Amino acid sequence: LQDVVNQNAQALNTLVKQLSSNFGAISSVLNDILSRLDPPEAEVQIDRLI
Amino acid sequence: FVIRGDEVRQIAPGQTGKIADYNYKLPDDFTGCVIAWNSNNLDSKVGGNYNYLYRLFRKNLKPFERDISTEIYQAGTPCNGVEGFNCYFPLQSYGFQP
Amino acid sequence: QVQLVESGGGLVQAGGSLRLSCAASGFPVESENMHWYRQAPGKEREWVAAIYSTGGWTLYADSVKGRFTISRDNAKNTVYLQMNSLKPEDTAVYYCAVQVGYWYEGQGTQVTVS
Repeated sequence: LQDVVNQNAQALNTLVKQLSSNFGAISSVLNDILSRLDPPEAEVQIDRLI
Repeated sequence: FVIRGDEVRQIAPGQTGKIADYNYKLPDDFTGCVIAWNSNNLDSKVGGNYNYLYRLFRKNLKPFERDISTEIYQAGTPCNGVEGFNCYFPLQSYGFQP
Repeated sequence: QVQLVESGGGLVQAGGSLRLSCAASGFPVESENMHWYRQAPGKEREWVAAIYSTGGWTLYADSVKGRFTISRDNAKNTVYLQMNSLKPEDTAVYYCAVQVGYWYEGQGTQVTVS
């Protein structure tokens, strides 16, 4: 039971950590990307993050 | 329409610029194209050709709009529709010369 | 026959006040956007002003801030140009150019500063 709980917790934590990865983009937060870049390039970055 | 040399790059979808934001807007999903040809023998005259005008001051345009109104632009004491401080003319001419 | 006649030019002292006039007949003036044409000895011909359709919308060059005043006779399609606070280097010859198709410009008029 402890192993199952730990696996679920680490899977959720891994998902949350992966949520904050650049994936080859300028930044890991889309607000900063929108504030910095232009419509087309920011759209490309958002598509890669997506 | 008629534009200048460096204005060609601004006539394109997704390209930023003063003219590309206040005069003519191309949609992000634009389908079509642009044919530009030099008219130095027709639109240019000795002494300066000033028939062609472009908006200079504006608060943004969505794709494919026409803004024929050129009401005076307020930059922030308001001048109340009179040329003076904190407000300048919204249109500017090109002044093409040979 | 579409023609231009010039009026108002002549010798003047700095600081005067007069009417300058280009009278043309045979076509409407609100049809398009005319401009004005100045000649002085130098590099090339030098622009002054032009007004546009749908309102006066008078535009002046950077060296002519707030001096020329224009009163405008819409009933009988006539120009009136009105000069203020004259200083010397603008000794020139004046034309008024309009568009109805072919390129058109008249004979002009002489203006001097003493």
